[PDB]
Parts: sequence; C-alpha cells; structure tokens
Amino acid sequence: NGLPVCGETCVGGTCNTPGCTCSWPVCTR
Repeated sequence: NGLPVCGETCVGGTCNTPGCTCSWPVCTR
C-alpha cells in the first residue's frame, strides 16, 4: 500500500504478487 517491503519487483508492470502495489521499480504493500 506504499511500503516498499513487498519483496517483489515489477519491471514489466506486474508485481506478480497479490496484495501488492507495483510502484516501480519494486512493488509495495
């Protein structure tokens, strides 16, 4: 939801993980 602690990235625009908030370069929660 903003916190850059998703642990996943989204260089393609798809965190690939749920309950995430792709913010680039890394998604957030």
